[PDB]
Amino acid sequence: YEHTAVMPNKVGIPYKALVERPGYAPVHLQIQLVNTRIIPSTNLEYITCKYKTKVPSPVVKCCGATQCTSKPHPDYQCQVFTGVYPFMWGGAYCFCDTENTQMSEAYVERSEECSIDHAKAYKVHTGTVQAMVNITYGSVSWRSADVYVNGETPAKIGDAKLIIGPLSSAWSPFDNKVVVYGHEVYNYDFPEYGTGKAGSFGDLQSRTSTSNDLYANTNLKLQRPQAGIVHTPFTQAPSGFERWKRDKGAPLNDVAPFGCSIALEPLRAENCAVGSIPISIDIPDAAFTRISETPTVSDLECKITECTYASDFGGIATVAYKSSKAGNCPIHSPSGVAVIKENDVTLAESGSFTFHFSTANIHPAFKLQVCTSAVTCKGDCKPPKDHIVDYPAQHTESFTWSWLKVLVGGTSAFIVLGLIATAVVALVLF
Amino acid sequence: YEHTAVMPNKVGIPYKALVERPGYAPVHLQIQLVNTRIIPSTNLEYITCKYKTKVPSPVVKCCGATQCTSKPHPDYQCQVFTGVYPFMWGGAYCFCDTENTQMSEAYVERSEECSIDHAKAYKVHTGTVQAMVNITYGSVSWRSADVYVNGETPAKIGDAKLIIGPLSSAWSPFDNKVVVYGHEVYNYDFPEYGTGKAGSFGDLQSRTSTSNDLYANTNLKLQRPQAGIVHTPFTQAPSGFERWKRDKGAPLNDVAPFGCSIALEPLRAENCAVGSIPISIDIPDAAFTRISETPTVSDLECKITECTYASDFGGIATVAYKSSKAGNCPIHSPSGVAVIKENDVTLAESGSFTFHFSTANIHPAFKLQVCTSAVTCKGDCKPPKDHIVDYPAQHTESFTWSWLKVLVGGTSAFIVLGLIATAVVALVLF
Amino acid sequence: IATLAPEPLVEHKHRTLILHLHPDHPTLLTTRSLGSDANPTRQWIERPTTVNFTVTGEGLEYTWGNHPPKRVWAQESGEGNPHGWPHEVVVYYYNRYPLTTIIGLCTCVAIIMVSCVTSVWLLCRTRNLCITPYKLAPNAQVPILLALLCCIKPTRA
Repeated sequence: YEHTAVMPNKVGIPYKALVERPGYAPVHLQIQLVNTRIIPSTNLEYITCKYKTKVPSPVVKCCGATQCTSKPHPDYQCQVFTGVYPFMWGGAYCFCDTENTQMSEAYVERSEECSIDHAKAYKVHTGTVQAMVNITYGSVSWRSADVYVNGETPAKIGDAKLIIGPLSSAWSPFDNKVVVYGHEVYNYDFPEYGTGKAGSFGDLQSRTSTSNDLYANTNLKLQRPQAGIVHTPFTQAPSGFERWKRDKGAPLNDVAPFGCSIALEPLRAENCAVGSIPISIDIPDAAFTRISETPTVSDLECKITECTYASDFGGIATVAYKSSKAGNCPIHSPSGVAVIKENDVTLAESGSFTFHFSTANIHPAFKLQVCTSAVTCKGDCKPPKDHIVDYPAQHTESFTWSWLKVLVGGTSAFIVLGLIATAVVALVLF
Repeated sequence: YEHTAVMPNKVGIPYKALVERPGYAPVHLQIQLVNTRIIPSTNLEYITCKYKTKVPSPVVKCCGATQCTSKPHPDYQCQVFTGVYPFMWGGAYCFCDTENTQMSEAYVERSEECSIDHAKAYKVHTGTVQAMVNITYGSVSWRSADVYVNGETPAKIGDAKLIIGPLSSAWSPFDNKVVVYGHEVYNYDFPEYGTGKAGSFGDLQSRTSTSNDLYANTNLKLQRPQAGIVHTPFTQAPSGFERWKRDKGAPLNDVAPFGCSIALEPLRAENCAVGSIPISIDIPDAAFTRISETPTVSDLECKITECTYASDFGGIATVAYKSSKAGNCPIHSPSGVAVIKENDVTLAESGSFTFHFSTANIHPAFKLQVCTSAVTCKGDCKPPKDHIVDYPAQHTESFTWSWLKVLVGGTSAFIVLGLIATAVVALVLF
Repeated sequence: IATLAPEPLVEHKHRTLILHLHPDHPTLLTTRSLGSDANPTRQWIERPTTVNFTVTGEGLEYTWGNHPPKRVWAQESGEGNPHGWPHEVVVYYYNRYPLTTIIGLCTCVAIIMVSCVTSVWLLCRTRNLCITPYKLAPNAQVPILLALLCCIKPTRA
């Protein structure tokens, strides 16, 4: 009875399959993939952030040169300068006039915001998707367990053992290269650690926040201070983290395909509704009811009464239940045409009880399996009026004849008329 | 002069290319990819290790039953038992004889060795390969820097800026699924967390060492103690970590392809010699020597004297150097036929200096570029005798005519003789 | 303590959200057509603007500023295919499938033109025949002309 089932990946709606174990009473499923959080395999490549030109205070030798050295600070820009007369609180102070030397030095350093307000690159691989699958199973009525997708993992939370996937729809909405910012995730071809052109994204490139080493292509170019005054012209591109916040691109939780949401959390991409998942469960046999205890319902009748050709469970149908005992009776349409709100219907001795459903074909010819008794609930449905609210329960759109059957049979009849005109020429011929 | 160069991935041998900057004196390379450590993207999926059936001490109620409950310990096996008479230091002690009840309970727990002696699964993606590339460059003569492969990363360590890869040979010797043990790495299709059949690998499956939760399919089945004595029959498969240490498979550092070594360290696969790497460097122009300062060497002559048709630098060739000035002269064979031990040769005023090399073609017709002066060092080589030591410097094997030139020209001559017999029939015909 | 833009005016159309919209300040609106075809949109809106969004069958979402993201079922609204007329009510089926019916009809128009010309040849050839055996003898006493009745006029016999 290990109920294999292909199953559409779509988050917020149950999938009430039916256990057809030969021998005991069937049991309904209610498989609602409440989440599809993904968590691909990734690597923190480098944080970036806006620089801070935290200038070390320049040297001023008063009469003669002070050669600078290339200190190992990140982007340690330093340039000696002469020809000053530095006004500092008493007019100038160095008594020479050209031998007055000024050595400006400036290096790049992570902002204090780099710790907290910082973009974040990644090389993103595929990893392994997850879900907090609720099943309000059978008569168990509850399990809300976190599972995987890899097609040999069980999760014995509750009483049932369930194996999921692997899904066929391997679209990781994340690209290979991704930038991340607070919550807005950008599938951006970040240049790399160690390279980013100044002004462009990643002018500062630190491996992490702690990492004292980094790459600071900021094009930091010191210029000489003006007219004999102490200061430090640092001519620099404002960061490619400054832009990338107001000339950026839009976020993947606002531009992704196939229906995903995002978090700066384990880097999941929630609720990506795409494709199917081959899911298979091993129910506890104790949860089964033996077949000789549920009422046999046959010699019944089913009919719609007001079928709504729609998403919300607007379709209804009375069923002339013809029971043997009285009790519960799990229900399901093995055809995917009709999706039913009720998993189970209570029964007195051969009464009648309407259920709710939703379909997509004007003439819903769907079987209904009322606890081992099939029936066609044939009929016709009506379109609604009021379509602006969240997502459907129908999810069964397919091909849905009033000018096709005798039309194309009539279309054929012209060319069918041919070879009974031709080869009757052969008879008139002989 | 940004010297692009395709470059074979092979670890322990320099690649002495030549900078042909138009205008100034050329400069040799010496690019030795001292390492090819890989570090793919990975995920710790679960540690496993051998269990320890750390039995909690059973209950013994003396007259009547003690119902057990399913405590949440991993694989908490517990089974009530009656019909005992437990001999404990005074003969039996419970005065009944069948109402004597014994409740055995046993759960699975990580060994103390699990912390330290433990296999370790992984889902392994591709990541990004590295190298401590030495270049004893030009006259710089040194830089031993750690680099990347992604084809926009520089590493300005030393004075040169160098961009490597991406390599074309994407064979990650790691498979997708890998088990790891101490140092021996196994590219094993580990079943999964949460599933591993008892006895098989991963009977115990803990996410990490700290993780109190785990999956323990050990088939732990308690049996009743014998003949009224206190003890706890625990019937259990010895671990799939016990086996997997003496009925295992061999390690990837002993079965991999294309030449790799391994470490339980960042999970690198060192020194994987396969394919080529498109490497490109931006030299410091200061390191260049202008062309008008190196001696012009033309009007020279080159000849082998004892060419060794081999791997070690056994090939030699005097060169009748015909210089203008006297000094150094970088050398290289732009053809890959010949690999030369000397990057640079000193020159007096038009002397002669032999160098060493190695080739693979019996008739080495390789150009030699002695600081802007080409020359063919044509000749013939001799096979060696003594081939059992580590790896070569030649690495240039290709197609290497004594019965092919006039042979196949003679082979053709038969069929060339055809259409000058035929169509001369046309003349005799007219 | 942070921003919020005035609520939108939701207006229904057939698989289409008209949205008369009227912010306080420049608001970045954006959406995600949840098909694997994303087809997103971005535009800062400071000037009040009636906009439009071709919503698909499966859904769209809608982000009026940092106001939370909305979501929308737009299945049909063009009334499917009831039927009491000959064909002008089939527009309902066209208005639900204005990609496959344009080609699916032209397919249906094509095959009848196929079935036309094949019927032309396999009638007119077979009407050219069954008179060539008959209208070449020209007496030809056979009153089973009553099988073509497109090549006509016997000789009273």
